[PDB]
Amino acid sequence: YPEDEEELIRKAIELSLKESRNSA
Amino acid sequence: MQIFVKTLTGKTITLEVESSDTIDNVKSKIQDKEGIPPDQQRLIFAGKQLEDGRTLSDYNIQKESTLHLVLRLRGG
Repeated sequence: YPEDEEELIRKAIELSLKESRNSA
Repeated sequence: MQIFVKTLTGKTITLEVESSDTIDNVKSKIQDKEGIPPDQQRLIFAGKQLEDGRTLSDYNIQKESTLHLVLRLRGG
């Protein structure tokens, strides 16, 4: 997909969510 | 208050910012230190991109939290 920027943004989104699992 | 900025490449950096101070202020400091335009750089946290016009208090960001860096791709 010609949207490396968008995928990158969500990629980081998921990574962060994993860490903040305990609502923090 | 202090928070670590993590670059997509892989680099965390200490960054002190008042809770009351909005994101715009944070970007300003980041620009002076790292040397990157606020609009270009985009922070992500809690599955939500930080807006350049909202106080940290509302976000309720944890102390010394890591923020994901994301540079907007050039239109060209």
